[PDB]
Amino acid sequence: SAHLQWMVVRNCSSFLIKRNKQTYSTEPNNLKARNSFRYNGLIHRKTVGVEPAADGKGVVVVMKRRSGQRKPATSYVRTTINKNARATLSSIRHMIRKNKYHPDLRMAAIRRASAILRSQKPVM
Amino acid sequence: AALRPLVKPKIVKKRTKKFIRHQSDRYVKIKRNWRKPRGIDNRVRRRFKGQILMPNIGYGSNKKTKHMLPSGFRKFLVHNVKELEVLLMCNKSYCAEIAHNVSSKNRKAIVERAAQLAIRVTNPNARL
Amino acid sequence: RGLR
Amino acid sequence: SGRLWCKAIFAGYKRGLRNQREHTALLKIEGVYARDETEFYLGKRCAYVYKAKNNTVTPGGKPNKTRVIWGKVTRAHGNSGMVRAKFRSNLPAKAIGHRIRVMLYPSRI
Amino acid sequence: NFAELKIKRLRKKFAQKMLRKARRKLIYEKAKHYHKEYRQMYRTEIRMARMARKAGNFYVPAEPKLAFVIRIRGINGVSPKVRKVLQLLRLRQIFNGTFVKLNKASINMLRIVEPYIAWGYPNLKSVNELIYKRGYGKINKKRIALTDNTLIARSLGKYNIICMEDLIHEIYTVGKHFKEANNFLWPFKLSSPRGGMKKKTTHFVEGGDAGNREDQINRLIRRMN
Amino acid sequence: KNLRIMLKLNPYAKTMRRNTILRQARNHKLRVERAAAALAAKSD
Amino acid sequence: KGKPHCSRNPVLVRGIGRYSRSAMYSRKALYKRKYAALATVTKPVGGGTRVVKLRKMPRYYPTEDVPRKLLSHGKKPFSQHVRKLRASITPGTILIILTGRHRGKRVVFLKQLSSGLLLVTGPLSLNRVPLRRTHQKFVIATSTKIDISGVKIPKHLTDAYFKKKKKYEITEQRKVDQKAVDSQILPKIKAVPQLQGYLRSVFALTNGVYPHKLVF
RNA sequence: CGCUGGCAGUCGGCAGAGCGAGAAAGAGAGUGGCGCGGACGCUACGCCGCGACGAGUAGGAGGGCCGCUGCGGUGAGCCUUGAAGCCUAGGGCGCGGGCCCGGGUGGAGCCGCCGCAG
RNA sequence: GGGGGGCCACGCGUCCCCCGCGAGCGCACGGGGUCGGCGGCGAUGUCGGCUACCCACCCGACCCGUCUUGAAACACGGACC
Ligand SMILES: [Mg+2]
Ligand SMILES: [Mg+2]
Ligand SMILES: [Mg+2]
Ligand SMILES: [Mg+2]
Ligand SMILES: [Mg+2]
Ligand SMILES: [Mg+2]
Ligand SMILES: [Mg+2]
Ligand SMILES: [Mg+2]
Ligand SMILES: [Mg+2]
Ligand SMILES: [Mg+2]
Ligand SMILES: [Mg+2]
Ligand SMILES: [Mg+2]
Ligand SMILES: [Mg+2]
Ligand SMILES: [Mg+2]
Ligand SMILES: [Mg+2]
Repeated sequence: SAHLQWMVVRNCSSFLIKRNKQTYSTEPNNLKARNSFRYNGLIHRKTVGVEPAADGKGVVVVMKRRSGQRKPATSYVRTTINKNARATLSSIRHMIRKNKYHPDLRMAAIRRASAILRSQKPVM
Repeated sequence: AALRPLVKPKIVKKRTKKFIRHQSDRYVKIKRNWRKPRGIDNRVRRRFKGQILMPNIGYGSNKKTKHMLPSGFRKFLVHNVKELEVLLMCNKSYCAEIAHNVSSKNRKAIVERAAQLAIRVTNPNARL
Repeated sequence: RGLR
Repeated sequence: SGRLWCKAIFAGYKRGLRNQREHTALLKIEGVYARDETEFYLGKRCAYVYKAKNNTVTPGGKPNKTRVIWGKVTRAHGNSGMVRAKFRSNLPAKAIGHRIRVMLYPSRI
Repeated sequence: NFAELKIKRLRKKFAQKMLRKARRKLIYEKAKHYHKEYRQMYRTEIRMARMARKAGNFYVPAEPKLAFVIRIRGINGVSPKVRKVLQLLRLRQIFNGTFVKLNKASINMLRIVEPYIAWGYPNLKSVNELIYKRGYGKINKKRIALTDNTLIARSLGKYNIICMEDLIHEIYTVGKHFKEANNFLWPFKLSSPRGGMKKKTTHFVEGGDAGNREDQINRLIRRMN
Repeated sequence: KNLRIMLKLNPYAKTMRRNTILRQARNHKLRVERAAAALAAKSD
Repeated sequence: KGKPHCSRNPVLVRGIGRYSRSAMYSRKALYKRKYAALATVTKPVGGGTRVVKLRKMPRYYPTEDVPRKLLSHGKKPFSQHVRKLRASITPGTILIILTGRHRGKRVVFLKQLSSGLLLVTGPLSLNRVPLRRTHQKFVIATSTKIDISGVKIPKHLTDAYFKKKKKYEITEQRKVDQKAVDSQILPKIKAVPQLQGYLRSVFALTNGVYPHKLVF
């Protein structure tokens, strides 16, 4: 279970960094990038990831389907959102709230998606 | 155009001087690093008036402002570009220090990525 | 019920 | 056109005999020598005015050699017109026996 | 539907509001009667003295049932028998004060701790000042400030002591539940006496401080409280 | 020192502080007319 | 739809009314006063009709926020504070300015403005002090008064009239109210002997002069 | 240190936002007379809240994201666009053990985390 | 019990001994501070830097380790790295 493998990965994971009195995670689907049970991107059956697109613009939203859990090749579905800064914030919020897909990560997903769009702006 | 933190509380430090070792002034063999005196007649561990103070637990900094730089940020050591996407969601409270063994060619790329990720660098003009 |  | 401050002497710090507390200064204002005459000076603003080598910015004026440690009378001291004052930085001990100013503008009358 | 649930929760909230108002009226008229009891107790002792002086005899007042005890020395160099009594009086620190009811078993302990304390007979205003300003309750072995009457009523409500006025009444007139009412109060953490002590090391009748100052404990109470 | 805290702990203190103000004002009004009648007694 | 009425009990002291609960019930007469029992908008275009949203959702969220703060009750803004003024400062008195560029100058007090500051013009033919505010803490109030009760101060002399804008040049409005106030102040100080010369002088401390020994 | 305290209730258009209050127990079921919206959290070995307390030789125990060397794993770790070491009136963090950056010197290797060993 | 001032008293309809939801509106000694208040200076001489370099002054202040009831000891060990 998720709790069972969290008790393995809470201290001896390869994504874990412990320096400068802080702890984080370099996990691929860890939004907010911190080491915790709620935000861990691989122990749960339903995970949400928000990443920048392969090219300059857009936000890729990744979910994990419920069928293939031991099958990591076809486990994650990926969508690309190359739109304005507000309809993507409505879209990801809809994808979480209306689908009831791991609902305690919706504001974290919106806050990550805003940061990616801010990072894709021209610098001053 | 400085990068402000989320909040900037007033930092209260109970002591700003170092805790020097007893009799680290009469000798070069005695370094400045603190050693607790354990002699039978030692006038410092007996807390006589007008002597070198001892590092008690009462000097401990406030937990809200502990490990926090005078710019209001806390610090994270960064070795490569990948360690900044770690810090992008902790943006307004933690900043980056590029490590000393990082070369100038990669150090340029780290601060270039930190500028667009809006992460503050304590040493952006380090090596060049 | 005294105040109605 | 004339003096607007009262003369005081930095007599010393608030102290016992074998301990001294540098965050409170003992002040001897000229003309007051009893406790029934020192309630006028309570709450007034103190000024240690001195001169240094480097120039510092002057509020409403050109930069000059003059700089001041500001302070305030807090309470009466002793029984013979001495007062206690607290300053924002503790007073240097080279000013013992020297003039400081007690202003009038924190005025209750 | 929820239209019955909302009005049911409103009636519950209304019942909670009327139960609180009836309790506040009860506290008000309890204090109003305690005022009359204090007036009767003050005027009766004057009346009984006057009517004895008219006939030419003497009126002997009853010795007071209540005393206030203040520890007036430190914890260095203390005899063991005296340490045990100073702990049973809950005076573990200098300038601590407590209310002690008086009997033979109490006078024979205050005689043992006599050079280390300064006790006396408190005024009604002294009890008012002490309970209102320094009143802390011992609730779940925690020193809790008496900021609301519920704090008293939750612990002493089974002895019908439900406010500050009931607490002050049960302390001043030593009642049935005086032991519970006094043990509910934390020992009073009082300051140093303003003005100064006369002489800590000697008895009060030797021009010092220790022992029994009968009517003059209030003069120490105002300068120490 | 805090009136509404005192009323929170003791609602009867409102009337015990309205009295010892009203009767003090009335007794002060009595003593000043008594002293003014003394000044008229030393004038007549 | 009732006409608003004042409080039916006087302030005996602060926080305590003069009449009690039942007496106040009787004065108010409640014995015969018993009782018993958006976001969107429609807009057309030229296809269909749009429900245009007012206060649309934000386009950006920061990474972290500060939480809301607890509620205090006694904390009011400066425009709602009560203005205290000490009993020695009454309209018409003579003040000594202690802290401006007009140090030690004797001036005439007119009125206290809405900010609490004092509106002062010790006359410009005597002091070179204009219609100007000063703070009452930094002012020595001398016990020397004139009758000023028939002096018509203009109504536009307010806090906003004396607030700074941003070389400062004199304006003709400030020049004509300066003449208008002084023309009715100056004959009232020229009646008292030596008062204009007293105003033209500057207060100072000399040897042996201690402010706690002398009365003002 | 104690309360062997509190928080899995983030229970959301499959919704109804609570358990501080003087008084053992249920905001219980049935049976008859437009606008698609709602901060943070929870490394539970974590976070939060109330009180009380703080001397120390000999000695005992606990915690060290204190320090040194080597090994198994791990950082798609660092490095001749400059490693170790050394120097520094430079900037700092930590109560402290100590540590991280800046400048110089130097020319080839070195470190962080999880465990192991001396 | 009979014939001027304060009252946390203001129902109607009985039996009877003593003779369970009114709405609103603001003010605040009310579960720990705010201002919906302001003023001065700032590009080659000035602003900030508590700590760290040197110096000055006041108060304090005997050299450590060890044995010992007791060490600053005219008790032993100790130039420095
Ligand atoms: Mg010894
Ligand atoms: Mg000069
Ligand atoms: Mg002794
Ligand atoms: Mg005194
Ligand atoms: Mg003795
Ligand atoms: Mg200890
Ligand atoms: Mg050096
Ligand atoms: Mg000395
Ligand atoms: Mg030896
Ligand atoms: Mg011997
Ligand atoms: Mg021994
Ligand atoms: Mg020795
Ligand atoms: Mg000797
Ligand atoms: Mg030997
Ligand atoms: Mg030797």
